This record gives sequence, structure tokens and C-alpha cells, in this order.
Amino acid sequence: STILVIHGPNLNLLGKREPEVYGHLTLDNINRQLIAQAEQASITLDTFQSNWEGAIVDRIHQAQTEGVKLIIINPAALTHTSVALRDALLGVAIPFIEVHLSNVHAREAFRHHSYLSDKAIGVICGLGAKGYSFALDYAIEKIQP
Amino acid sequence: STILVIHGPNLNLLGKREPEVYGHLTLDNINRQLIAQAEQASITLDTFQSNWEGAIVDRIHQAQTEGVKLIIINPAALTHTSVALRDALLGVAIPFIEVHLSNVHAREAFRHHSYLSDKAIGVICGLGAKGYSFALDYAIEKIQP
Amino acid sequence: STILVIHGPNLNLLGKREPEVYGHLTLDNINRQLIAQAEQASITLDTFQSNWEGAIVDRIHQAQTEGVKLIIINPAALTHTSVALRDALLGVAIPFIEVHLSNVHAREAFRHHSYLSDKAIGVICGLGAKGYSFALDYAIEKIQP
Amino acid sequence: STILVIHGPNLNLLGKREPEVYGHLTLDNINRQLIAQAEQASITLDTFQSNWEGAIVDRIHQAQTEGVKLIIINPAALTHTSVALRDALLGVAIPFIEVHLSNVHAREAFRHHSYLSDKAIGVICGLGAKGYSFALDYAIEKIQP
Amino acid sequence: STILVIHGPNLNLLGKREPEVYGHLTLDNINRQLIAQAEQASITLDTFQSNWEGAIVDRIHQAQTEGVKLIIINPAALTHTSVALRDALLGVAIPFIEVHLSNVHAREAFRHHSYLSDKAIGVICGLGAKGYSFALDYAIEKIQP
Amino acid sequence: STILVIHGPNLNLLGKREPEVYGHLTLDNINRQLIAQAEQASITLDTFQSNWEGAIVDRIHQAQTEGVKLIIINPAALTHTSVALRDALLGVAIPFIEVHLSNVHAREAFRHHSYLSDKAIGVICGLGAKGYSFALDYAIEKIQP
Amino acid sequence: STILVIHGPNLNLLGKREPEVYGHLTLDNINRQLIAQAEQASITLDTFQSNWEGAIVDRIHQAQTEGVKLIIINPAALTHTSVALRDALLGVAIPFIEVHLSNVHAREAFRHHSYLSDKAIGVICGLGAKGYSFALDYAIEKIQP
Amino acid sequence: STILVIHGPNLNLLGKREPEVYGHLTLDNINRQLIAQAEQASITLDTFQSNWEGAIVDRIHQAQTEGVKLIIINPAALTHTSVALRDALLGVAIPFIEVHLSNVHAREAFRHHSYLSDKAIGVICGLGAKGYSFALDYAIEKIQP
Amino acid sequence: STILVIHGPNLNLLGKREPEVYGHLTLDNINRQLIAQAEQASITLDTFQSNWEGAIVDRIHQAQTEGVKLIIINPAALTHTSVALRDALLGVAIPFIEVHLSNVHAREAFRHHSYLSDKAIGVICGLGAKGYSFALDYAIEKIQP
Amino acid sequence: STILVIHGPNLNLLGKREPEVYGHLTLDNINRQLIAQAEQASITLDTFQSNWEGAIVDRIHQAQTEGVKLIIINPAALTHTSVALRDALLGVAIPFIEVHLSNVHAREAFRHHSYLSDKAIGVICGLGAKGYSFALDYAIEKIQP
Amino acid sequence: STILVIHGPNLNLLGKREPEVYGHLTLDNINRQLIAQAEQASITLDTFQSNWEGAIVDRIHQAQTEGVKLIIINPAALTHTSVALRDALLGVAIPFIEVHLSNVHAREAFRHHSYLSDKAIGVICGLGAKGYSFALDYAIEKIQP
Amino acid sequence: STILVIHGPNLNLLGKREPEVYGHLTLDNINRQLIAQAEQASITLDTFQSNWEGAIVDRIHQAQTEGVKLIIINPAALTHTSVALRDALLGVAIPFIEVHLSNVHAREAFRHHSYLSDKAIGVICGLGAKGYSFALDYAIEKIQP
Repeated sequence: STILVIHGPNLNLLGKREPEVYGHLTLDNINRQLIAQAEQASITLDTFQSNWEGAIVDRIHQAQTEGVKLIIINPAALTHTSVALRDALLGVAIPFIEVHLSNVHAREAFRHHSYLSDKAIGVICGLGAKGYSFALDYAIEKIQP
Repeated sequence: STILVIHGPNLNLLGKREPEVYGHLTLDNINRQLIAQAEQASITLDTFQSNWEGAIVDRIHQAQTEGVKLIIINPAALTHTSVALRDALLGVAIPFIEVHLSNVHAREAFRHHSYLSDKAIGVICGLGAKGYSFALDYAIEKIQP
Repeated sequence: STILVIHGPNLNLLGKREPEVYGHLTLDNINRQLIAQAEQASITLDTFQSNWEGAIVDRIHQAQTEGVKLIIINPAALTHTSVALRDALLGVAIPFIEVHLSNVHAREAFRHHSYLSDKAIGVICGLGAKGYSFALDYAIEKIQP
Repeated sequence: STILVIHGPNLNLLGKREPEVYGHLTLDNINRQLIAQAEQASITLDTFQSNWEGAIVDRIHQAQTEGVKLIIINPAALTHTSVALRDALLGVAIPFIEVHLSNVHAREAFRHHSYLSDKAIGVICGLGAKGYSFALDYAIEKIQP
Repeated sequence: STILVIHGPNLNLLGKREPEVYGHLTLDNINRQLIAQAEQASITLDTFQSNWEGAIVDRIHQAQTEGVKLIIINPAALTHTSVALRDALLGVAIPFIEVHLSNVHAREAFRHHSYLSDKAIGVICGLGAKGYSFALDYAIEKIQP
Repeated sequence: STILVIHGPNLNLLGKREPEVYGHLTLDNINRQLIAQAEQASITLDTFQSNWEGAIVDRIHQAQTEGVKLIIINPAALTHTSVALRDALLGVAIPFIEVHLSNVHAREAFRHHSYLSDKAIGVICGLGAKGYSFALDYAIEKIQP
Repeated sequence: STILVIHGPNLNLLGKREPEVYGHLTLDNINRQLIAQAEQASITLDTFQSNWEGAIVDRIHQAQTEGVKLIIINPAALTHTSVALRDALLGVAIPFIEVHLSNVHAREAFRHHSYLSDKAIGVICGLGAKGYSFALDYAIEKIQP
Repeated sequence: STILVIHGPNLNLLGKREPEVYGHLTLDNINRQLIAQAEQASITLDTFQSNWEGAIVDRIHQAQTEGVKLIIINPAALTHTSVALRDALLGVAIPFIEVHLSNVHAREAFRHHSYLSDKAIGVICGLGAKGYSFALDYAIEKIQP
Repeated sequence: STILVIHGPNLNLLGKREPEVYGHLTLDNINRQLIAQAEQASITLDTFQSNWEGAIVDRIHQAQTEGVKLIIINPAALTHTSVALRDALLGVAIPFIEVHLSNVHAREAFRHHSYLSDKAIGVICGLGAKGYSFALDYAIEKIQP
Repeated sequence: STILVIHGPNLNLLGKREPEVYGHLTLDNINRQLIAQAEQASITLDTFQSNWEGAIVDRIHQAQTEGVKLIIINPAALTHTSVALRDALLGVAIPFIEVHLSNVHAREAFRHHSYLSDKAIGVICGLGAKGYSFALDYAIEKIQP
Repeated sequence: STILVIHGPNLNLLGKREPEVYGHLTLDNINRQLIAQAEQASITLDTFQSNWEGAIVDRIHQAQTEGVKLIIINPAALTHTSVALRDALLGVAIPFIEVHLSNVHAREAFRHHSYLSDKAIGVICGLGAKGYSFALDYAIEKIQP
Repeated sequence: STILVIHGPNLNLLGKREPEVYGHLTLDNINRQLIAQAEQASITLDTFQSNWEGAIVDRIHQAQTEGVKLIIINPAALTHTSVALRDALLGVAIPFIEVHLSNVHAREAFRHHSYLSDKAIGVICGLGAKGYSFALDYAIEKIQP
């Protein structure tokens, strides 16, 4: 794949609980939208989700060998805690865009800090699912303007 | 199960090393006591331990689909570091009680901070194995008239 | 007495205001429950409440001459401010368990700090009145195994 | 206008001479792109730039009386300093998205703090001029689903 | 003239617990020594101890009334907490020397801060009961050079 | 429609020392002015002063049972140190206005923090005795518009 | 003798938005009330409002040359940010009283800090429009005792 | 002009108030001295003062188009607050020297921090008017080989 | 005797990227050198690398059951984040030496803190692969003096 | 059993400047008084002053070889800065008393911190030259009870 | 001497390593330039450099006895660490100007703090050798206007 | 010499007191081993110890003139305090390795901070005398690969 989308812990829960909390949108719905958006541009896109830090790090290492050109990553809770993730990305030297569904700055103070943002190309937060689509549009443009 | 008891990393070591250090009580002994206490009240109780953050997060997710009503969790070292665990509990919206065998406030300053305590119903620390039993007693009363 | 239960400032207000707000449970109800629980184990139990730091200190000093074996203390607001109270407990060297009705970690940041917790056997918070009962159960087992 | 795009201090330097900017892009080029994007959705869009905090505040107040439904704001340096701006936006209660051309997290530590981000719908940084277009896309969908 | 010696909370315990721990010296022994030392210089000396902050404040107010020229105070735990005590001393404008039996700098970090030390003539700590005698020697010389 | 005015520690010293220092105005003068101002509006007003935290807490608890509608409080040194006071006011749920004679912000840094101000209707400081009159004027309007 | 009342940024919005949000009182209403209050005491009073820091600073400099004796200032958001404003007031050496409509201490932590309060005669916050009337009452008594 | 001298807010007050306070020297006297010093070296020098941040930012932008080679700036209070000013200077990439009349380190702690000093060639403070002459001397020497 | 060498997350990447960046030395090369050095002293050297925290915790627990005498550990990114690792080492009570290839003090501030260093026998950083050899030399001498 | 008195940097200046600023007492006067006090108790006492840290460290090392039993040290400015001094005292394991002429707590905040006080037997400050005499009186009692 | 120039540790290295690095200017050259400048004004000027803190302190003490009227000091690294130096300058009460060749604010955070700057007449940094000449100009004018 | 070994304050005390406390190893023993190790590799090695900061700085300057290629330095206490040392090493641009006998991370929190570690090639602590040998091994390989 040329673009890899990574989702961090707890994102698998999207749309599961009381679909009038945060409605009906699922992680799969998001993935399908992105895969279709990428197919439109003849770009190959892979997706990955895990609750396990190590599985995400392993997947990043694999991305390097597969010739992934850009990573779109929503590290979820791991953005505030995982230097291992930072060092995986940097160690494979694949540029990345950081995405969060919710506005990270509007929540508790510990969510204001990120071990990834300072090394990302850019960061999108608080725009829901469309944030991932925006990241993908940017990525496509960078590769095939 | 109605009640799920979760033990974090390193709690599998209980009673393994020099049973004159901290004596002979094992994690299994704790679990047996709790299972018997729950059986006495005709409540179904399950237990889980892991050294792997992701395994705990996955287990919490599964708790939601199983209809667990309350979680009793000793996150051990993960209390001070895991936002992923916080967000797992909050994401499934299962109420929980936090338990530690030892008095966390009597140890190093980094153990005074918890990513769970502020969202727990309550917190018990420093009362050894009985802490879990107390949490269970509370839980039983909350769930049953 | 063998066991002494101390309640700090403002706890006399329990159940007084709009008993629907936090319901109907009074300080006296709590004391009666504890006195009965103690009688059931043939342990003598005394109780004390004051809004005056000095009265609490004096009472602790008296506990020493009376041969009190363990103190269960809900210092309420004094937990965050009274080094005098810490030094009274340490000076008479009577082991103690700290109890709070409400979850101190779920409130303002200044409530996260305690001049007692680090010297307590353990701490219970957020489990309402049952917290004192749990502390008593522990205490009984410790004194008369 | 339905949508108002605000550019803060020093943004007038883009392209005219490039302060330290890269791409040869100018503020007028950005505006033309957004106006055309907005026309394409039959949404009316105005733009505004100033180096003067008071002018921006006045403009926000004027937005209220004009029935503006959403503000896309690149406050530039004022994001780190201007509580007056925060209070203008909150006082008129117009929702806003915050946009920065550059990655504000990749620079000095003082740029990590914002008096706006916590109250924004969301924040986009580091994606250049496309950041504004993404905001506008989000805004269009929100206003005209 | 008149010197007043004030002892804070818990100092009444001196020599009561296991005279092995820190031995046999009592608060009354200290007071006797000081009263004799003062009598030897034909200076009138009064003493006061309380566990109650308000009593100590009242006593300081009374001091002014009695024309006390200098206060020797061991505030004990109140040194780290009582602004009321600071303001009492300042409000009557009686100069004072602060004394502690134990070395306050050699204990927990919270004991390093004092609401009195910056307004004392001087501070003596860690020299046991002699600290009070030294303070009295100084005071005598200051009042009757 | 009773109003209660509470004065904290050390306020009894007003006008006692060197009536040139802070002038001749006494606490009793302030109380007389307030009682007369309240009588002019046919509002019943009581006053209370103590050096003792517990006396103040008790007096607040009594205010509830007496049907006091608003408290005007100058906690003096206790504003920076008493959570017990905060919790007494909040526990009786009587609205209050915080007053200080002097400008608390112009003094030492530790005086800049208050355990009351965030819960007060408002705060007045630095305007001398008039501050209490202003608080009373506001209170009267609020209770009997 | 001349009193100048200065209103800072965003205060022009008063009473504009949903008059049940914060009701119907306007900045003009406030000024009318203060002008009438001043006429009643035969004091000349001027008023000023701006969203522009430099306009306010200029106005302060003009106040010096006009012989203004006292300034009543509600700096609004500038209280937390503007050292320029501090230095303008200090540079002209006109005493001032700081007023806020809302209780600044009851909001975000950054609103607890002021570049003005420590140099003000006093401060009033959280008493709404009356706060300005109180400041004027004080000012009148100070200028014409 | 080859050199531009910028004076920040409140510097227009120099020598206005009680000329035996901080003397008779005026902003004009400073400017006249600098213009004469520059004329003596056949260097063209312009000067600018404003109380309005945006005007200063605009003036810096204009300096770029006028071919200014070096800026001598006394940002006065804006040194501690204005990131806009920092980003103007950096954006036009004109080197600058920072000057203050008074010793910024000898005052309040907040004046120890600057958004400019770290990017300045150098900083002169506390040497009165001669500071600007020294900055100009330096600048002349630099604008040569 | 067995010595166990643990390599943390991302160390599997050594000598993959740009072998002129940090050259050609691989994790396997390091291990082979260590194994040969251990064989020379008739000590068994076991090695382990993982990207997964839990795997490393499990491996430490396994070390205890197999009678490992000393651990040499490069936790890599987990140094700064993993209390679980600290508690694993301490729980098994195997002595350990901490090693880093790069100079952790020369990088970002968050790399300055270690959850292991305070409990390690010692620490080596910045000496590349030779660090591990040095740790092993020390370890051999400690096991076989 | 010798006592050694150590005076730090700048103490040689005592009584040199404007003998009315701090009067006439010189370092040599202090030393003569202490030497006489010691002779009176048949204790051998040596003294030492230097402006050079290393000289003081060397002198402490020499004290060990000379069999000194107790050090009375006024480190002056070195109390706040010199870990080398701390480590010299600890390394030779000679107990010490810290003395300062002035009240170190009444000055700048940086003077509140000491690298000695926590390891001293005790500390005396603010009692002038008598402080050294008091330390000597204590020392005599400790060595010859 | 009338004016004394003091150079701190490591300044002897100027011009001694890689003259195209920091070029060819030596500490001697700086001194020769100053001595000549002083001769032009018939002012007697002495200079001093040392790597040893004590030597500098001694030299400052000597300056007092010589009747030195002003000190120009570049403390180099000692500015951030030496309270001994601060106290020497203050103890002899000779006014001083602080000079640094390089811009101390543009370097590591620890270099932003000075134990001298707050007591200096003023401070010059970042203007190379000319800084000292400026300081000397100022000093000459102050001493012989 | 090609390599220079520097030992800081108090290291001369090694093996002097209670050779059971830390045994018998002396500084001279360490130097002899290093000299022998260096001779074995045909490298010239010099050593130096002092308790005086200035002596160490002077010695470092001298190392430059002697062509020293690498410094092995145990700064002991000066690591936490001496910017002068840092600047000496940087100013001569001789690479260096930092060594401590004891584990600096296992002691007080202030020992965690170093003014050298960040500019060292690497750091070794806690491995006793062997730490110096290791540094020498590394240095030999760097200089004569």
C-alpha cells in the first residue's frame, strides 16, 4: 500500500454505545469511506486498528518494508503516553498526519500534550470522521497533485 | 458475568517470592475468595489478569457485550500511566471501583497520580486482599436490593 | 474503647439539607451502624465529631491514655490542611485508616492532596457510609484475628 | 455572509515577500480559492485580515449583526495571547474553526498554548493553505448538510 | 519586663510515649528551666501551650495588652499552615523568635515552608530544648542590654 | 430576611494599635454602621467575629437553622487556608459575598489564593470598611428588590 | 475634579444577545446611571469604551492632561494580558479601582491572574453593574471626603 | 532609511510627569540625539512611536519595503506580551537590537520574560537614553564591511 | 549462570536505515558480540527483543523462574513511560544494569527521566554498542568475582 | 576533641563598612569571643575563613585527619549553591551546626534553599554573633555532657 | 583605580581556538581597547580575569579599599551560579554594570537566570566586545559628567 | 598526553575513612589501573584531582595546549552546579565522557540534574571504579580504532 491509516485503542468502540450518544458511525464506516476515496485516485490504501501498542509499532515497522509513503494516524489515548510510537514513526521515517475525532484541547489538561504532534506534518482534531478524509485528500495531493 | 474483577501487570507474582516477604497469599487465593463471596450472593463473577495493556483493554470491551454491570479493577502499575485503560472504561461506560493492595500514597510521588481514580465510584488502597472483598460487598449491594 | 471513630468538620450536616440531595443518612445513623457492628464482634467502639481542629487533636491525645488500638478517621476538609492532625496521630502512634464518603479524586485538584494518607494503613473513599464499615471490618480482623 | 474567514497578524506577508513561508503562496490566492469553493456550494463567504487585535474584535462583533453562521479563523500569533479574541467569539456565540498554515506544535513551547483551541469546534494546523479549504468543507456540510 | 513562651499543638506529648523513643524531657521540664533562667535575670516570663489555633491567637492578642516585649514561639505543625498566627503576631507587632526542637529541614518537604520565619527576628531548629534557652538568652540581652 | 456578617481572625484588632497606623476605625464601628444601614432598609442583620475556625464553622451551621439568606464574610487569614470554611458555606448552601479591607492582590503571593472566592457571588477587596457596606447594599437588593 | 470610567473590550456587547442570557442591561444604561450618580454629588464624570488596547492607552494619557483624579476601569479581557495598560496607569500615576461584572475567580484559572489588581486601590468583581456604582461611591468619598 | 528606531507604548510619557521624578529627558530629546548621531555617520535614520500594537506591526512591515537594514526597538511593555511583534520582526527578517531605559531584571518577575530577546542580536537595559546611542553605534559599525 | 539481555521497542530497526546515518551495526551483531564475550567466561547469555511491553514483562517473570542472575536492559522508549517494567524488575528482584546506545541527556527533556535508573545498579548511555559490553563485563565480575 | 568554626565567603567584610549600617563587630571579634568561650570549658577551638570554596573543602578534609569532633559552619552564600561543601562534610562524617548572622528566610526566595540544612544537626539564623555562641554551647554539651 | 573591569571564567579563551570561528579578538585586545578608552578620559582603569571564584571575590573586596567607584563585570558562567559574587558586590556596595559578549537569552534556558542582573545598574548582552566599551562610556559619564 | 582523567572534589577521600564503609580502594589505585590500561594500548594518559573549581578549569585550558584528544571526567558534586566547567570543556572543544562511581539517579533529586551530561559523548554511573576503565576503553577505540 501507498497510504496506511492507523487507528489506536478504543476506536473499535465507535458507534457501539447508545447510537444517540455519538450516533451510528463505526470504525468500519470510516474505513470504507477512505478506501473508496483512495480508489477514486488509484491509490492503494490499507487500514489497521489495535488496542495493543506493540501491534501498532510492529505494523509501522512493516509499513517501511512495504514502501508506504504516508501514514494517517489516530493514536487515540496513546498520543499522550507512547514514546514508543513516536520512535517507531521516526525510526521508519515515514511522514504522518495526526488525526483525532474529538477536540483534544477541549478536554482534560493531560490530553493537551502529544508525543506525536511536534513531528507530524500536521494535526487535525475535532472535525469528526471528516478529519481522516481531509488527511487523505492532503496525502493524495502531496503524492499526486 | 455480572461482576468482573481485573488484575493488572505483575499481580501474578503474588506469593511467589520468599513467602516470608509478603507471605503466601496468591492471586488465585484472592480470586477463589471472591468467587465464593459472589456465589454466596448468587452473583456471577469473572476474573482476569494480564501483563499486557491491550489484553486488558480487549477484556473490558468484551465485558460490555457480556452485560457486565460493574468492574473491580486493580490496574497495578497501569494506574499511573494508562490513558488507554481510562478510555476503555469510559467508552464502555461500566462503573468501576479501583483497588490496590498496598497504600499508593505511602510510596514514591509518581504513584500518587491515577488516570482512573477521578472516574471510579471509589478507591480502596492499602488494606491488602480484603480491599477486593470490600469492593465486592459494595458492588453486590449496588446491583441487588 | 478499643476502636475510635473520628469525624471531622461539617460531617454533622449529613442528611440535614434537602434529604433528597444526598438522602436521609445522618451522622448518627452511621455511628449506630458502626457501634452495632462492633458489638457483634465484642469490641468496644467510641465515636467523636467536631468542627474544631483542637478538639479533634485533644481527643486523639486522650485515645492514647485510654489504650485505643486503632483509629478510623474521616478528617473531611482537614485532610487537605491539617499537619497538626498528622502530628497528633503520629505522636500517639495509634494506627489509623482514612475514610471519606465521597470520591476525593473526583473533585477539585486541591482535594487530591492529603496530610494523612501517606501515614494511614490505608484509605477508602467514595463508597459512602459503607466505607466506615469496611474500615471497621479490617480493624476487627487486625486486632482480633 | 454566511461564512467569515479571518486572518490574523502577519498573514499579509505571505507571498508578498514570504516572511519565512514556503510555496510562493499569497493571502489573496488563499482568499480567491475559498471564495470560489464557497461559490461552488452557493454559500456566501467574506474574508478579513488585520494586524490589529481591536479591528479583529470589531469585525467579529459585526459578524453577529450580519448573521454569520460560522467563522474560520487563523489568529496567527494572537492564538497564544488574546483573551480579548476568545471573549469576542464566545460573546457573539458564533462557532469557529481554528486554522494554522504551519504546525504550531513543531515550534517553540509557548506556541503549544492557545486561548482559542479549547472553544473551537476543531483545529487544523500544518497542512498549509489546504487547511482553510478543509475547514470550509466542514463548515458547508454543517450549515447545509 | 515580660517574655511570653508559646508552644503549639502536640508539644504537650513531649516525654509521654515510651520515654526511650526520645527520652524523658517533658514540656513542663522545659518551662521550669526557662522560668528559672528568666528569674535569674529578673525578667518575668510566662508560658502557654495549646492544641487549638484560636487559643494561641487569643493569647497573642492578650500579650499586647500585658505589654509583652518579645515572644518565643514554637508553633509546631502550625508553622507550615497558619496564616492566622502570622497575622496575629504582625497585628500586635511583638517581635518573636521561632524555635523548633527538631531540624525541620531534615524531614518532609512540606516542613521546609513556614508562614512565620520570614517575619521572625531569627529561627532556631534541631537543637532540642536548648533552642528555647538560646532564644531566651538572646531576648534578655535585647530587652536589657 | 436575615443577613449575617462574619469577621475572621485578627479583625478584633482593628483600630487598637497606633490609631495613626490604620486609623481609628474599630470592628465595632464597622458593625454599628452595618446594623444602622440594615435597619434603614428594615432588614435584620447579625454580626460575628472569632479567632477560632471552629466557632466560625459552628456559627455558619447555626445560620442555616436561623433562616439566614445571605452571608457577608471577611475570612481574613482563613481565606487562604480553610477548606473547612468553604465546606461549611457550601454545606449550608447560603450565598455569600467575600470582603477584605485591604487589597489582597497587592500583598504576598500566598494571599492571592482563596478557598472561597470561586464560590462567592462576588468579591470586594481594598476599599476599607465601605467594602462591607457595598456588600450589604447588594445583598439588600438581592433579597428585597 | 473629574472621574473617568473605562470599559474594555467586548463590554459594548452588553444586553445585545438574547436579553434572557444576561438580560437587558446595556453599557449605555450603566453609563447613564454613573453619570446621574456623579451629577448628584456635583462631580464631573467621563466614560470611554474600546476594543482596541492602544485607544485605551491613549485615553489614559489624555486623562493625565485633563486633570482626572481617579479612574474606574473594567479592563475586561485585558486585565489578564496587558502590561501596556498597567504601565499607562502607573506612568500617569492616576489611582484606579478595578471592576468586573462577573466573578473572575469562578471561571477558568487563567482569569485568576491580573496585571492590574496589585496596583489598584481595590477590586470589585461579580456584583454586576452595581460594582461600578460602588467604585464611584468610594471615589466620590476619596476626592471630596 | 537604513536604520529604524521603534519606541513602544507609554514611551511618549517620558519627562512629562514631575520632571524631578525620572528627569526632564523626553522622547523627542532621545530622537534628536539619535538623528544627530546618525547624520554624523551619514546614515539615514527614521523613528516611530505608538501605543498601538498593530501600528508597530504595520511599521515593521513597511520597514521591509523601505529597505531598512536594522531595527533598534524598545518594545516597552509589549516585550513581555506580544508574540505578534516577535513574528513581525522574524517575518520581515530584519535584525534588531532590543533596548530598555530601565533595568527590566530589577523589577517584577513577569518583566524577566521577553518574546523578543532570544531573537535579538543583543539587548541593552538599564542605561537610560544612552542605551539607544549604543545600539546605534553598534548598528553603524555592522552596516559597513 | 545466565545473564539476560533485554532490548526494548524499536531496537530491531538498528542498522536498517541509511547505513551512513548510524552505520551498519545491527541488533544481531550486538547480540553475537555479547554472546562471544559471555562464552569466554563460561556464562550463558540469553537475549530478547520486543516492541510489546507485556512480552517484556512476561520475559522478566520467566527469568525469575529460570534462575537468571542479572539483567542487562535497554528499555528504549519504555524507560520514560513504563512503571510496569519497573515493577516487574523489582517484583522478581533480579539486579539489573540499564543501557542506552544514545546519550539520553542530549535529547528532548522528556528523555531525561527514567522509571528504572534509580533502581538499577548503574546506568550507561551514549557509548553505542560498547555500552552493552561494559555492562556485561561488570555483570560477569559481579557473578564470578 | 577540637571544635572547628568555619566562616564562608564575604564574612571577612564584617564591621568594615559604615560601622552604623551593621555596627562595629568584626569577624575577629567573633572569633575571640568563641575562643574565650571554648577556653572557659577547656575545649580546643580552631577557626577558619575563606572566599574560596576549595579552601573550605580542603580545610574540612584536614579537620578529619586532625580529629575534629564537631564543625560550626557559617557557609554564607555557599549554603545555597555548594553541593561540594555538602559532600565534604558528609564524606568526613563530622557533625555540624549551620549558623547565619542574618535571617536567611527574610530575604530573597533563593536564600530559602540550602544544600546543608537537611544534614546539619541544627540551624540557627538571624540572631547575629550570638548564634555562633549558641552553637558552641550546644557543641560543648554534646562533646562533654 | 576609579573603574575596575572584571572578566570571569573561560574568557581567557577568546580568540585562541580557530580564529575564523569567533575570529581573532583576544581578551587582551579587549582590555587594551578599554585602557586606551579610559586614558582618553583621564580615568584610571584596572582589569582582572580569573577562572577562580574566590580570586574574583577577593579582587572585589580589594576594590573597596582602593576606592573603586564602578565595576564593569562579565561574570561569564558565574552569573548563573554564584551567589558569593552577588554578595561580594553588594557587601562592598560598588555599583556595577553586567556585560556578556553573547546573547544570554538566545542560549539554553538555564542561562536566562542571573544572580547579578537584578542588582546591576544595567545589563548589556550580545553586542560582542563593544558591550564593554559601552559600559565604560556610561561609567565615565556617571563618574565625571 | 593524549587522554586526561579528571577527578572532582572529595574524590581524594576514597578509601580513607572506615575502609569497611566503601572498602579500601583509593583514588591512587584508580589512577594506577588507568595508567596501566593506557600503557597497554600505547596511549599517554594523565590524571588530575582537585577540590577547587578554578584549578579544574585551568587544567582543562591546559589540556587544549597539550593536544589532549579526550577527557574522562568525574566532576563529582560539580556536575550539579558548575556551568564554568561546562563552558571550559566546550570552550576548548575536547570531547569528554562523564563518570560517577555511584548511581547518581538513586540519591537525592537534585543529583539527577547535570550541567555536563547533555554535552558529554556519554555517561557512566554506578559501576564503581570500572566505570573509568570502560570510559578509557571507549576512548582508546575512538582515538586509535
